[PDB]
Amino acid sequence: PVWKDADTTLFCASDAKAHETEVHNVWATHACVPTDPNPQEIHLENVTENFNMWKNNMVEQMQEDVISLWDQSLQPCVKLTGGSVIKQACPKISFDPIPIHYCTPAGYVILKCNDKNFNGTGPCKNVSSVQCTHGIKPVVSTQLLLNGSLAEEEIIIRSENLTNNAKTIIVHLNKSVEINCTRPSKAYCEINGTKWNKVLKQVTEKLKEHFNNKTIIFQPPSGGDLEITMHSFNCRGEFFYCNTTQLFNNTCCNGTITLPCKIKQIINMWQGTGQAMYAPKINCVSNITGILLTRDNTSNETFRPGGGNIKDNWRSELYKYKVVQIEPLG
Amino acid sequence: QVQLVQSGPEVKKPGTSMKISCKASGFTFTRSTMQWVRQARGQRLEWIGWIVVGSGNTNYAQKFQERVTITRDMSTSTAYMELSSLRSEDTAVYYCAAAPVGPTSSDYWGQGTLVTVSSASTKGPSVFPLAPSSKSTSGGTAALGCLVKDYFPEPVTVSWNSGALTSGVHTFPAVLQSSGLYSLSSVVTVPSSSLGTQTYICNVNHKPSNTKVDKRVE
Amino acid sequence: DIQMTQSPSSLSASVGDRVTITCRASQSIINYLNWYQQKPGRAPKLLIYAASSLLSGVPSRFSGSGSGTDFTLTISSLQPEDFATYYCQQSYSTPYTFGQGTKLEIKGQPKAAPSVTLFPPSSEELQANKATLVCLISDFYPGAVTVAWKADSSPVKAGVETTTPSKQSNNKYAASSYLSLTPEQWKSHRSYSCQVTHEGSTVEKTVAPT
Amino acid sequence: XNLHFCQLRCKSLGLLGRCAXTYCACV
Ligand SMILES: *[C@@H]1O[C@H](CO)[C@@H](O)[C@H](O)[C@H]1NC(C)=O
Ligand SMILES: *[C@@H]1O[C@H](CO)[C@@H](O)[C@H](O)[C@H]1NC(C)=O
Ligand SMILES: *[C@@H]1O[C@H](CO)[C@@H](O)[C@H](O)[C@H]1NC(C)=O
Ligand SMILES: *[C@@H]1O[C@H](CO)[C@@H](O)[C@H](O)[C@H]1NC(C)=O
Ligand SMILES: *[C@@H]1O[C@H](CO)[C@@H](O)[C@H](O)[C@H]1NC(C)=O
Ligand SMILES: *[C@@H]1O[C@H](CO)[C@@H](O)[C@H](O)[C@H]1NC(C)=O
Ligand SMILES: *[C@@H]1O[C@H](CO)[C@@H](O)[C@H](O)[C@H]1NC(C)=O
Ligand SMILES: *[C@@H]1O[C@H](CO)[C@@H](O)[C@H](O)[C@H]1NC(C)=O
Ligand SMILES: *[C@@H]1O[C@H](CO)[C@@H](O)[C@H](O)[C@H]1NC(C)=O
Ligand SMILES: *[C@@H]1O[C@H](CO)[C@@H](O)[C@H](O)[C@H]1NC(C)=O
Repeated sequence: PVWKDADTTLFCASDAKAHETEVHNVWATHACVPTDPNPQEIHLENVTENFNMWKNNMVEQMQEDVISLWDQSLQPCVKLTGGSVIKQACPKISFDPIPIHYCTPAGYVILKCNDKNFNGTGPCKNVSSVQCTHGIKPVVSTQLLLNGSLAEEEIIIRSENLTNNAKTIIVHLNKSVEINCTRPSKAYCEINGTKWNKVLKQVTEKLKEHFNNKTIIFQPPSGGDLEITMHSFNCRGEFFYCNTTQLFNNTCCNGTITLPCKIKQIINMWQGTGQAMYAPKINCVSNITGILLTRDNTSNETFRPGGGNIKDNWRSELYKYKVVQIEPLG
Repeated sequence: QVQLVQSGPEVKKPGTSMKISCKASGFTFTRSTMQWVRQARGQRLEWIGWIVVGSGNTNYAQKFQERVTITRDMSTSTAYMELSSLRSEDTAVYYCAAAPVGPTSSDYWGQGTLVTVSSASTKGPSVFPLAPSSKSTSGGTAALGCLVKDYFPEPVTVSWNSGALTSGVHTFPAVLQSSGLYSLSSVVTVPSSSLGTQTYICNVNHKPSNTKVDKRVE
Repeated sequence: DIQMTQSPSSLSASVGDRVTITCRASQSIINYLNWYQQKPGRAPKLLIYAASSLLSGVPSRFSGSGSGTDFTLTISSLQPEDFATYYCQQSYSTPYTFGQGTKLEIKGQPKAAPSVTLFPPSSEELQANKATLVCLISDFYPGAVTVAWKADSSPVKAGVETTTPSKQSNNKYAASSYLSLTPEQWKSHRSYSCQVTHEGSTVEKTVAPT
Repeated sequence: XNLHFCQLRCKSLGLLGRCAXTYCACV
């Protein structure tokens, strides 16, 4: 009929500033169009379309986009990929992300799921048509999803299959929880245990719904690279690593929580298998708006901090979206 | 037969409103967002607004925001434009057009609707001679003409010798004088000898009654 | 707000030619651009959607391309029913604005100097308060000419003018200039004239009565 | 990820070596 599932280069839009010092401003300066001040969304009357968060190429577009952003800004002084080294100019540039709309070129339209309790896979019955998505800060991190968009209705548990154990669990929060990360004038990061623990017992309520009233137990990450055992994230150009053993406390104790981070300059790359080293009053205040978890006897289930596939960080924002191409007929 | 037929021409006074229809045949009306346009004579095409048919959603240009109302009807598969407190610079040819959905796209077209907005009353045209002589010839071919000035509104039709003369005839585009009254000329270039061998009469014929029939000689 | 422009305002080519015609966008649309054809009396037709997508049923003669600001629509094998005015439009944003417009004319007709003829006001039309004189410039090519009015050796001020469709047969034009004045203004002066300059014309060509 | 390199580091922990995109996870 009208429109079909399509794969086309998506252009980007930005409310950026060309003169800015923040470096994302130089990947949006002359790569993203000014954000349209009079957009249009159109309701598609008596129409149901089926979305699939886990299999859409807007995710892939965005990942290679952010890999490019990350390469040109903050090129590391020495990649290794063990088998051929590359030392290069590693100038110190400013850094912290800013939102970027993705947009169809003419002849295509973004279909938007408007069911607030859509989980990620299957039928949506309140479908809309848009030119550009909402703003999406390109931030890469593990275990916790920062500066993201909140679930507008009830807390959601996004997954491919909850019967499969491999597939990640994205919990999408209802209301955000802040997190201060400072390197005191070798670092730490504090959070208000009160609201955070309330929000968390909420998440185990919703989990209980999906795992019929069973016993929900958080546990630290098993093992492996430091970037999956720890809340690792690039904060204003410097890479933090905060031990999140505390936040997932199975005996919560409801006063301000402190976490011990390490700033590292030699890290494991996410662009592709390898390791990077970057040149050498810094603090990040951040809305925590989602969690990544992997489902691990008794009637107890064990949930452990996940992350690592940075695609999931994009899935969390782009589940409500499907590119389609308008067919003109009559 | 994919097409859209609009309603007839309209002549309004400044301060009133207009309504124009648009009947669709040939495409599935069900999945289109009807778009409206106007062309002021020898100026730019202007996008006015649209109505998505399925939803019934609309939107308009900041320019017509407060005076325009776009509507439709799925029974007859017909669209409608209403334009409120009209002004003289709203005189133009208004078109409806079909279009896929999204925010805007491509568009199929209807025939257009001429609407004229002026204070001026209905007046017939006065017809004066462009009589030829020594300065109105030059080359051994001559040229004569009919000047019809002071009339409202368009259109007038001009023929020579009641349709018998069609060669060398150059009927002109009317020009709206400062006085809100239209004016134009019709001329012809004839062999210089023909004058004396053949009288030449132009026929002016106005939209209403008004037909002056005139002999251009000398 | 986006302001779209076209170039050139008018272009002359002959049958079987190839023409380019070019539209230009201010705030960079991406490829949200359509091309329409229009013939007088009739309503536009869609030639090109997106900026390369051709509508089913359009002759594959016409073709389009573009970037973000600069777009082009070529014809290649120009047929006789391709002598129209062509309009570029932007989708994307605000009021989806159209282009200035470009008209294609038959680039036949070698340089054709105009036949210049002039008419003093009829006394029939002088009986009223108004009194008008018509300079007619019949059959000429190219389109571009000048006509200035002199009353007792002085011009500028204000007089109206209108130009003929295009051709049907000869492919030449015809222009007419009106000087509108009451008997008051007329009776006083004696020498009324048309200086017309074209291209076929070597010099200022002047015609006058009394 | 380097998968064969990952499996050996999870071996000492007595765990198996998944991939976490570019990152070596033990499960
Ligand atoms: C999501 O809802 C679909 C139906 O739309 C259902 O098949 C699936 O089990 C749900 N998935 C989760 C993770 O709740
Ligand atoms: C589709 O969603 C919007 C909320 O985003 C709502 O205004 C609209 O009514 C919805 N349509 C239906 C049929 O509920
Ligand atoms: C947020 O979502 C939860 C469901 O997880 C629901 O109780 C309510 O909508 C919100 N809860 C609070 C405490 O605001
Ligand atoms: C960050 O901590 C500073 C002082 O250490 C405080 O002023 C600020 O409000 C904190 N932000 C959050 C979100 O805790
Ligand atoms: C904990 O957060 C709550 C907001 O729910 C606030 O009222 C309280 O002051 C916070 N505690 C501290 C120590 O900031
Ligand atoms: C995090 O803290 C817990 C308790 O001290 C410890 O067992 C775990 O190994 C720590 N991990 C890191 C990476 O510091
Ligand atoms: C949980 O909270 C208690 C409060 O007594 C705190 O002292 C303890 O360190 C926490 N334990 C874990 C495993 O997070
Ligand atoms: C989130 O955004 C805030 C304000 O825009 C900024 O201070 C902070 O650096 C961002 N967080 C991260 C992790 O980049
Ligand atoms: C992040 O938290 C700030 C501080 O209240 C708030 O203004 C903003 O809405 C939040 N941003 C997002 C994307 O949730
Ligand atoms: C939507 O469905 C209702 C019946 O369920 C019908 O009356 C209405 O006309 C439908 N709209 C369209 C555009 O089909």
